[PDB]
Amino acid sequence: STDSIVKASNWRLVEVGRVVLIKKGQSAGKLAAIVEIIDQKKVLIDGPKAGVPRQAINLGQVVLTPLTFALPRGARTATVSKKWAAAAVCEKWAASSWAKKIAQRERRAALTDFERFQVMVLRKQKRYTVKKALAKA
Amino acid sequence: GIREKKAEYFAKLREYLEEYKSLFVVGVDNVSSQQMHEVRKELRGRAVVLMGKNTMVRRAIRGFLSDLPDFEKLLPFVKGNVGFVFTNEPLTEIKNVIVSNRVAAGLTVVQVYDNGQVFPSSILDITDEELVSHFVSAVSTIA
Amino acid sequence: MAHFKEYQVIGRRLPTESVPEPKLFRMRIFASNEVIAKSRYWYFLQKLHKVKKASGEIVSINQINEAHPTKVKNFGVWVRYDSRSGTHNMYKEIRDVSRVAAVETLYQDMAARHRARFRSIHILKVAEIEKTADVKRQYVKQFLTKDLKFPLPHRVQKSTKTFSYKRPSTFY
Amino acid sequence: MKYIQTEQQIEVPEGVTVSIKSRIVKVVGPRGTLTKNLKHIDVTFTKVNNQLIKVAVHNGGRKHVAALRTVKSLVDNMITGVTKGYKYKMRYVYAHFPINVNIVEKDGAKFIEVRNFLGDKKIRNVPVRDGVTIEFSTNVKDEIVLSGNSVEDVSQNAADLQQICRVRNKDIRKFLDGIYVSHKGFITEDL
Amino acid sequence: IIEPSLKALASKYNCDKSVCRKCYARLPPRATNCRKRKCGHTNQLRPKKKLK
RNA sequence: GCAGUCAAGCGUUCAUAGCGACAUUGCUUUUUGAUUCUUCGAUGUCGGCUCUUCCUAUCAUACCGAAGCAGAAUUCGGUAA
RNA sequence: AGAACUGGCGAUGCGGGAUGAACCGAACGUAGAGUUAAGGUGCCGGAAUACACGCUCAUCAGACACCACAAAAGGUGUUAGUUCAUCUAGACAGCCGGACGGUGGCCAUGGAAGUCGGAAUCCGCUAAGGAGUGUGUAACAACUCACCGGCCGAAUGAACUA
Ligand SMILES: [Mg+2]
Ligand SMILES: [Mg+2]
Ligand SMILES: [Mg+2]
Ligand SMILES: [Mg+2]
Ligand SMILES: [Mg+2]
Ligand SMILES: [Mg+2]
Ligand SMILES: [Mg+2]
Ligand SMILES: [Mg+2]
Ligand SMILES: [Mg+2]
Ligand SMILES: [Mg+2]
Ligand SMILES: [Mg+2]
Ligand SMILES: [Mg+2]
Ligand SMILES: [Mg+2]
Ligand SMILES: [Mg+2]
Ligand SMILES: [Mg+2]
Ligand SMILES: [Mg+2]
Ligand SMILES: [Mg+2]
Ligand SMILES: [Mg+2]
Ligand SMILES: [Mg+2]
Ligand SMILES: [Mg+2]
Ligand SMILES: [Mg+2]
Ligand SMILES: [Mg+2]
Ligand SMILES: [Mg+2]
Ligand SMILES: [Mg+2]
Ligand SMILES: [Mg+2]
Ligand SMILES: [Mg+2]
Ligand SMILES: [Mg+2]
Ligand SMILES: [Mg+2]
Ligand SMILES: [Mg+2]
Ligand SMILES: [Mg+2]
Ligand SMILES: [Mg+2]
Ligand SMILES: [Mg+2]
Ligand SMILES: [Mg+2]
Ligand SMILES: [Mg+2]
Ligand SMILES: [Mg+2]
Ligand SMILES: [Mg+2]
Ligand SMILES: [Mg+2]
Ligand SMILES: [Mg+2]
Ligand SMILES: [Mg+2]
Ligand SMILES: [Zn+2]
Repeated sequence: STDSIVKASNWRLVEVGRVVLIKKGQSAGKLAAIVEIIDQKKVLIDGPKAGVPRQAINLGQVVLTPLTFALPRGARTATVSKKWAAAAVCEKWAASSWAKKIAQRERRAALTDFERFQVMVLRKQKRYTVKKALAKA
Repeated sequence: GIREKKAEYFAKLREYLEEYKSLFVVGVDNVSSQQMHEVRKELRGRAVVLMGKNTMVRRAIRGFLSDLPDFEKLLPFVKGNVGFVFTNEPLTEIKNVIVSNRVAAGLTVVQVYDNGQVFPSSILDITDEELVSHFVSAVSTIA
Repeated sequence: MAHFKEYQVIGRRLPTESVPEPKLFRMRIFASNEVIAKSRYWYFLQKLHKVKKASGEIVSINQINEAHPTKVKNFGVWVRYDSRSGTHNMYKEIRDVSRVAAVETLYQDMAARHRARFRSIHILKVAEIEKTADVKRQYVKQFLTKDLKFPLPHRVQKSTKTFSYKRPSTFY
Repeated sequence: MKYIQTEQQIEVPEGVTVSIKSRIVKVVGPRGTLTKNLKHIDVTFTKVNNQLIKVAVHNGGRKHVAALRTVKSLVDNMITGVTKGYKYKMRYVYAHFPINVNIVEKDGAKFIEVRNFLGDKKIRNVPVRDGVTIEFSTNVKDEIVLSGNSVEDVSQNAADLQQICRVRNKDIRKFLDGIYVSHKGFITEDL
Repeated sequence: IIEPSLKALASKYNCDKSVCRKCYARLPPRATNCRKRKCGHTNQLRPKKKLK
């Protein structure tokens, strides 16, 4: 294999349309979209569908997701909304294991005591047939 | 002093668009100082050449788009090593002086100006191999 | 000095014998509350005209909110400031989404780079730069290119718990 | 002022391939193969195509950005050395005592040994680095010529031999003796 | 002895340099500043004195 | 007592190789003074002898850089107690 | 060493300044609950290895009033800034082309034509080309620069401020 092989490190980019998970604060847990770049540490984000108000944010308190969609620099909320919808962003998001893990996390946290109990009894039943399978091959 | 000099360059250029009524855009790629000096001697009568820097021409032309706006469509022919030959004589006696005289191992022509029209320097040297038949190769169509 | 606010401060000399109704003057002032705003009005008004507040009054205080607070813009900032050895004039650019933002980082910057505390700094003029590429300072100009995008290498996730059972990764 | 992105370019001539992983550059051309550990510098490599590789420094300042250009040059000399190769010539310079130079070896060593230096009874020895080869010119008086795939190991070996001849306790303006590098060039492509 | 071009060679190492007027450091002939941190990177250089 | 900044001069010529005036910034606490805080119901007051250890502003010895370093001799400087 | 007004110490503990008469905070019956001051919150040590924008790498870094020192003088470290100048009539840099005619200009001498060397430094033609930057020949050649241009596309030089 005589090619030049250069391990091309593949970063999430801060760019217009890069969608981001908001980490801290009033809009914690929600998805926004980068609209314009302010400086090396600040951006202007907007998350119309999610209910996060258009604002300047410190790139610190937001986490870049791999999701990025088509959006013209500096777009107003209204069209930010129009394009995100068009882009089926939310759909792609909820499809990621990142998204699902968040929700599983969310679900366990919700279990009542009794519920929690049942999970044990079922985990017990599934283990039986699993140890069984295991001990056969 | 460079404000002075440049200003005058437009002057001796603005004065060659009003004087002469036609213009050759030549492609003096290579073509030494000596060679270029001798084409001056071989055009001393009618013609005159004026070599210029491009970004001073493409701007001075646009800045002359008042009177003589026909010269506007020179610009897409002012790239590369170019020069200006102004004249009043016919085509194939000036261009025949230019393209021919002096060479080794000769400056070319890239386009021609006339009354707000352009000539590929090829359609200015017709060898009458269709100029005669223009009233002959269709004259038999009338009979 | 905290979260800054901009104030229209308007005042006039007190009325008199010869001048019933004297001339109103206005300043725009970046201060963090009204009490400072009005005090910084009288500071300058002592230095420009020769009013003392004892012989004047403050006709109005109004907060000047930012027009388009969610539109990123490039501000030009003119500053007079005092140093350990002299007093100087400056110009700098700050890219932000509001006037009040711009000033906060101006005041921080003057303090990091030149060790200038609030007191040693007059804000001369702060004005949006309408025509891009009137932008003079590079550290802003490099954000103005078409299709700008950059990565954010070496990401350090803050840990909650004190021990972790996996050797972390910095992989944004 | 912290530069948002700044990059450099490395032309990969025909014949040589270059593979890079965790910043350990491997370079194979006709002459053979050279590797370098550039891990000590945060530069990120990207291959545009087998002809051209780019080197970038993201969000870096003055000095960080300064490491970029030198990284390019390092990867370049890797390449040219693995194609044109390197060749330093030297010259014995002596006013009265002829400098006798030879290759000896102890335990398959190969040292450059140097004798009679300014009338010295001491026998100097410069080890010959691996990968660099020492020849003696045949039409140039007192020449000596080191050559090989890396400038680095060649240049050093040359400097190594020239250092060993420094002249102590004499006005070194008068006593010019030594072995000095007289030409730096390639193996292919003229001399 | 030693032909002019070899004298010229060995001068490129021994004679054609500059000196720091603070710490005597032997420096590149076109040098503007001294490399040594001890003399505070001074730019008070002189040329290495040429022989007879 | 020691060390700097300036560079008029010295140095055949050439400020600074080695020096450096008129001025000026310092450092030190083996000088001398100034003070009088401690001891006057008592800290034995010079020199030497003996012995240990410390400082470095290095006289020698190691390795260097510099010169008005040809060699020899020397001088200036660095790392060095 | 000696005066001035006030506040202290002395006569006074307490919290802070590790330490300490005199600083900061605050003055004191025996106690409970709360809140603070000055000062702190990596660990010693009660209290965010909090948040945010910068700056700094010291083979002698630095780290908080009183306070346990530093100066004239200097740095092509690095940051921000100032002024003059150049540049969209296209600079700077980088590559690439041309680098001409009177003319081997004049004296000089084995010879010396731009370049051992004396005296000037004129002109033409020019977009530009010195009676010549250097390499070079015995002397021409040959190469080369200053100068102009083809491309590139927005910055570049110099002096400074802290
Ligand atoms: Mg001041
Ligand atoms: Mg002030
Ligand atoms: Mg010596
Ligand atoms: Mg000697
Ligand atoms: Mg050298
Ligand atoms: Mg040192
Ligand atoms: Mg001298
Ligand atoms: Mg003298
Ligand atoms: Mg002397
Ligand atoms: Mg006493
Ligand atoms: Mg007693
Ligand atoms: Mg006793
Ligand atoms: Mg007794
Ligand atoms: Mg010492
Ligand atoms: Mg030394
Ligand atoms: Mg001398
Ligand atoms: Mg001698
Ligand atoms: Mg002797
Ligand atoms: Mg002697
Ligand atoms: Mg001395
Ligand atoms: Mg000892
Ligand atoms: Mg008091
Ligand atoms: Mg008493
Ligand atoms: Mg008290
Ligand atoms: Mg203390
Ligand atoms: Mg007080
Ligand atoms: Mg402890
Ligand atoms: Mg604690
Ligand atoms: Mg270092
Ligand atoms: Mg103070
Ligand atoms: Mg500085
Ligand atoms: Mg200006
Ligand atoms: Mg550049
Ligand atoms: Mg060339
Ligand atoms: Mg050229
Ligand atoms: Mg001559
Ligand atoms: Mg000659
Ligand atoms: Mg010639
Ligand atoms: Mg200033
Ligand atoms: Zn030095």
